[PDB]
Amino acid sequence: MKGILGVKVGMTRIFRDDRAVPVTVILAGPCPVVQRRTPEKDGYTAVQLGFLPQNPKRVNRPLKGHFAKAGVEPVRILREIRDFNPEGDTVTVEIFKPGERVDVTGTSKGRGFAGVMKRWNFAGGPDSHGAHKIHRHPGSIGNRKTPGRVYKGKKMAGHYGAERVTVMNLEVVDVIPEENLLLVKGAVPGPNGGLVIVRETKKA
Amino acid sequence: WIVRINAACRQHGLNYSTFIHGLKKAGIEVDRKNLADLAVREPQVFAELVERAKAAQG
Amino acid sequence: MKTYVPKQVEPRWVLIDAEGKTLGRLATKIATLLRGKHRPDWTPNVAMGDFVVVVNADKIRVTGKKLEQKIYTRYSGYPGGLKKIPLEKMLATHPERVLEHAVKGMLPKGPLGRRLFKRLKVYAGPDHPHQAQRPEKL
Amino acid sequence: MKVRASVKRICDKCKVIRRHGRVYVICENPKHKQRQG
Amino acid sequence: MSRIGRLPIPVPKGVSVEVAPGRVKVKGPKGELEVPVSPEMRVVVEEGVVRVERPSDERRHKSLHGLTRTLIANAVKGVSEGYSKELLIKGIGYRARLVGRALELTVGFSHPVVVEPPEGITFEVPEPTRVRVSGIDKQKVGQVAANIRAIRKPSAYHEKGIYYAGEPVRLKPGK
RNA sequence: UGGCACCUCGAUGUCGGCUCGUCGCAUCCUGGGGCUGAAGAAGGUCCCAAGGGUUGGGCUGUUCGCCCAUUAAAGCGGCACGCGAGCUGGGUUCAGAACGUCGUGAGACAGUUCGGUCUCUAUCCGCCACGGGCGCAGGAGGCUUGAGGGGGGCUCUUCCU
RNA sequence: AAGGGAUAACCGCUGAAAGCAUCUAAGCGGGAAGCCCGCCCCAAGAUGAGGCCUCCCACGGCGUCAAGCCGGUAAGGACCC
Ligand SMILES: [Mg+2]
Ligand SMILES: [Mg+2]
Ligand SMILES: [Mg+2]
Ligand SMILES: [Mg+2]
Ligand SMILES: [Mg+2]
Ligand SMILES: [Mg+2]
Ligand SMILES: [Mg+2]
Ligand SMILES: [Mg+2]
Ligand SMILES: [Mg+2]
Ligand SMILES: [Mg+2]
Ligand SMILES: [Mg+2]
Ligand SMILES: [Mg+2]
Ligand SMILES: [Mg+2]
Ligand SMILES: [Mg+2]
Ligand SMILES: [Mg+2]
Ligand SMILES: [Mg+2]
Ligand SMILES: [Mg+2]
Ligand SMILES: [Mg+2]
Ligand SMILES: [Mg+2]
Ligand SMILES: [Mg+2]
Ligand SMILES: [Mg+2]
Ligand SMILES: [Mg+2]
Ligand SMILES: [Mg+2]
Ligand SMILES: [Mg+2]
Ligand SMILES: [Mg+2]
Ligand SMILES: [Mg+2]
Ligand SMILES: [Mg+2]
Ligand SMILES: [Mg+2]
Ligand SMILES: [Mg+2]
Ligand SMILES: [Mg+2]
Ligand SMILES: [Mg+2]
Ligand SMILES: [Mg+2]
Ligand SMILES: [Mg+2]
Ligand SMILES: [Mg+2]
Ligand SMILES: [Zn+2]
Repeated sequence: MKGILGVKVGMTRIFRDDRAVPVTVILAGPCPVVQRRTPEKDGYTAVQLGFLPQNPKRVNRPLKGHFAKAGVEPVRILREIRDFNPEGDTVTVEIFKPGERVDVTGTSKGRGFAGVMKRWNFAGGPDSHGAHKIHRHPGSIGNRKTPGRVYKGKKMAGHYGAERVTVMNLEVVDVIPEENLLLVKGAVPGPNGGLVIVRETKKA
Repeated sequence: WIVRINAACRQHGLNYSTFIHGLKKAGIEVDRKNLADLAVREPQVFAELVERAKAAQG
Repeated sequence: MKTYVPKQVEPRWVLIDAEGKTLGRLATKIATLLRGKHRPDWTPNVAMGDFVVVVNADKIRVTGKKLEQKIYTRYSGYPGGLKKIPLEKMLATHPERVLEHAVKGMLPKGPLGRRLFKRLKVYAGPDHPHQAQRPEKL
Repeated sequence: MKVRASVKRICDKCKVIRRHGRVYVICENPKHKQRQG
Repeated sequence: MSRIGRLPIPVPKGVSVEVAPGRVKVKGPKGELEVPVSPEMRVVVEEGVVRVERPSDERRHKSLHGLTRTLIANAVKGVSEGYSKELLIKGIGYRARLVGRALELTVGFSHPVVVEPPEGITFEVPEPTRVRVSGIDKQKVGQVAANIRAIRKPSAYHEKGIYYAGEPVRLKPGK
């Protein structure tokens, strides 16, 4: 199960032989590994990567002080990529091949305290025809005496977005070796600058 | 008191219903369930009360 | 006030073997050992029901057509969430929840018996990290 | 036939088999087999 | 009345029957088998024959006597290749050619069915119009023959099915 | 539809629609199977199965019901004939007025028609989200397994065979 | 979803009771958009409070003694922009 740390840098169109492909260029550069798990130590046996460089003065040293591999500590979240196993130095893009289906797991855009019509795609009341204040309200939220209480998960307003979102079955278009970039087929979760992990899709 | 007497007499080889049947028939109504403090405090004589109660089954 | 003081000292350790002994009938002497019926110094408010570890939580014998038919119940507050799990699934994986639910259904329900559920460890081994000295009783 | 509450032996070569708790009745011709339910 | 087990075993080419204190293992000139036995009922391993003995008379001692004997009686002739178990196929253009052991066959589908045999099952194919399933144990042959039945269902107003001996009692035509 | 009149007359807002759902199967389809008066397709009936769907319109205030075009289907019910501290007021259960009938008349009709005030502030439970304190038996920075819980759990057409 | 297990209706194999027969009384199977697995996030307030790596740590005074009598301080955290 191949995977990588990446960051969205924007999206555009590429041109194939006949059809244009809505690619997302994504910067999954050289990722230093810092720690390997073990079945005899923790069991689940994952591998811990970290990707983007940090100057050694903003660190606080429970973090500064990892051993020989990746002495220069990275910035972002040291993600473990779930039974992937590299050789030991770094993970480049050439682990991936063009024509493979890759999963992208990132962090989507939080819309704030988003509404119920924008959040759960309701319909609401009409604008005309006497409607007092129902133009964006959800409406009825239950029943009278039996059952009484409102059920759990009634799909009302709250914090829509800003959660870890996985978009799946993305085919690899092109690989850029000199800057270590990837070109997925659109619809990556996350903004311009949102870190993702890119695994292998199954879909066997 | 029934839980203390039934708890203390059980490891001697007889439960509460076996224990009281010797006391009501043998004329040795002494315990009367207020005397659980020999089954708790000093059991070397309450064990002798078990010795007097186990022979009074017939 | 007459001197009926329990004088609580030294909670002890008893492990119970479950090779071929049936549940229920096992869980009643586990119930009286977790309660404290074996001790003559009884007072029902202080927890004197001693530390009991049960070994060999696997292959507990059940009688009749109860395996595959005795279905447990675990409710979620979400609507439609009534996950029905059979006894053969409860013995295929997670064997400890059968005995923990059997002792939980027999202990008292207040903050005393809720504390008594802490004093009952379940292990399908035979191995357990309680390693001072463990006398076995049946 | 099919699932009925009463079970009777049409065309006397029926065999009555109690399998898995409930009663089936079978023959050579499968248009006379019955389940009680 | 004759309860199965009131008449003895005796077997020429006298295969070995051992104790196996809860079960029965039978070793023969071809293969070994396995018969589970209820521990309360006692089958004994004397010279020549294999005796069977039940304690009492209830709904388990009267049927397990006969179950326990008869499942040995299958394993008596089982380990000496006493099962032919033909499967003759009908059809206008149906046949069954064999490549190794996975028996593919044309049963009118858009692809020839590849039958994957289990361990110890021999697909002897002398003819394109009839095959036969051989092995050691009777359960292992009858189960796989039932799997051959699981592809094509016979007696659907005409031919092109299997019958285990050949028995068209199909039903009336529909014109 | 009824019968009863047991809490409710210091009042528990009544029909219908919009939004929002949830549950049962005695299943409308999709998924399996038996029988057939099942040659194949399309069918009829019955058993298991509620996981997901169950259209867009015209008519009337309508639930229901009748038609147009489709689909595989436009299921039956409960949740105070779900839902007015969410909304609508078209009908009915207000005062105006008129029509037909009854009544000498005042007026009345479970007969018809036009119009007719729908009540800013959430205390507690519930729910959607986000927090403070403390705990996690030395104090912190990270990584992460998962006891458990929800989402999705569809389906049609064309071609080869 | 592709795939795995146990399955409902249904189809079985072997086989006595009941020398025959039988899907069942012992067992072994096949068998659904159904159930549990599997995908994704929530999640150790899972007090049952998990696991791993790294940094710091004896007195600096004294009880009802290693703070559970207190003042600064290491790693760190907090205030402010
Ligand atoms: Mg934002
Ligand atoms: Mg709108
Ligand atoms: Mg308005
Ligand atoms: Mg208004
Ligand atoms: Mg309630
Ligand atoms: Mg649901
Ligand atoms: Mg009524
Ligand atoms: Mg009255
Ligand atoms: Mg009042
Ligand atoms: Mg009212
Ligand atoms: Mg009213
Ligand atoms: Mg049904
Ligand atoms: Mg019906
Ligand atoms: Mg069907
Ligand atoms: Mg047909
Ligand atoms: Mg449902
Ligand atoms: Mg539904
Ligand atoms: Mg309403
Ligand atoms: Mg109101
Ligand atoms: Mg209301
Ligand atoms: Mg109105
Ligand atoms: Mg109006
Ligand atoms: Mg008027
Ligand atoms: Mg206002
Ligand atoms: Mg509030
Ligand atoms: Mg908090
Ligand atoms: Mg997590
Ligand atoms: Mg889980
Ligand atoms: Mg919980
Ligand atoms: Mg689930
Ligand atoms: Mg037969
Ligand atoms: Mg069966
Ligand atoms: Mg089965
Ligand atoms: Mg299966
Ligand atoms: Zn018949």
